[PDB]
Amino acid sequence: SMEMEKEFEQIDKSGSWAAIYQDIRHEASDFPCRVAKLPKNKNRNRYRDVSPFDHSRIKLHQEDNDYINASLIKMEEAQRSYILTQGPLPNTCGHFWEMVWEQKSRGVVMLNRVMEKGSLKCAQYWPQKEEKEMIFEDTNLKLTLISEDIKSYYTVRQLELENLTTQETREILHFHYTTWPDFGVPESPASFLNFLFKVRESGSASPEHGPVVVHCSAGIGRSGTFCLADTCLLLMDKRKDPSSVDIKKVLLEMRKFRMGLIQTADQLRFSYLAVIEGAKFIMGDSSVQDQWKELSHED
Ligand SMILES: O=C(O)C(=O)Nc1sc2c(c1C(=O)O)CCNC2
Ligand SMILES: [Cl-]
Ligand SMILES: [Cl-]
Ligand SMILES: [Cl-]
Ligand SMILES: [Cl-]
Ligand SMILES: [Cl-]
Repeated sequence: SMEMEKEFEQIDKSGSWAAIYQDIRHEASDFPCRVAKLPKNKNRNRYRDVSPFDHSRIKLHQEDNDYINASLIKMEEAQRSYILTQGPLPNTCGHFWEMVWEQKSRGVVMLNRVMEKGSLKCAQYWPQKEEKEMIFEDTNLKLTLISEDIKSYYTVRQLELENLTTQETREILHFHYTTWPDFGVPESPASFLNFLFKVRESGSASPEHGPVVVHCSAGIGRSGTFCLADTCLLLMDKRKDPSSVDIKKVLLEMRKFRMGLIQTADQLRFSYLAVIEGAKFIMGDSSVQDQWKELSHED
């Protein structure tokens, strides 16, 4: 087994996932969020305790107010960036697509549903019907649903985003994980990795494009889990060396760029499981990807 597998077993056998996770919260970076906290930005933040750091926040190219609750997670060694953002609010959906446009993102990963636990965790920021496109008047963008591929626990949407100022259009892919509970974990490593490899294979995360946008309700819990596993698998892939990947150290590196990434100890535990199971594909057993697809019951 791998070094992370033995560590996983030691932490399980001694029941210290809560302790290990609190250790991560204690060591995590603390940087100012002065812009997030400005009075004029109060209604641009979904949660008062979830803010982007000033040093890594995404600036909208607006002259009025450039603030969006969104962070550039720039993983230097992995050579991959992400934008993590909260679920857009009814007044920031225009800001959200403005950011996608200005950052040249081609992929949006959504890990939440619009309604969770009786609560509206995310605005309805993309059109649900081909014939009912959305126009964002404040930012001059048009958004059309082109097609969608609905599977049992996730949906992939092809969207067309148009800058109405210039009439340039871009295809944006929407990867929507629909069965991941807020503050919870996916039903299995298999269905998580099946989704993650769908995102990887789409070409959304190609460096020819801007960073993939990843969001949940707050942009930290499920978003941090997805991003930690993706980066750890990428690092393992570049090195073909599972042993060189220190998962906790990678999470602490990500938390330099946005607070609160991974919100429960069970999500941390799930991260390990996803990485340990994904390593089988990375290290040359490609049949495992077909096993994941079968186990995830996406039909
Ligand atoms: O959606 C996620 O995965 C996530 O991080 N959610 C978060 S993080 C977070 C909250 C929520 C929420 O959804 O209520 C509420 C206030 N504290 C922090
Ligand atoms: Cl202000
Ligand atoms: Cl939804
Ligand atoms: Cl509900
Ligand atoms: Cl909302
Ligand atoms: Cl935290």
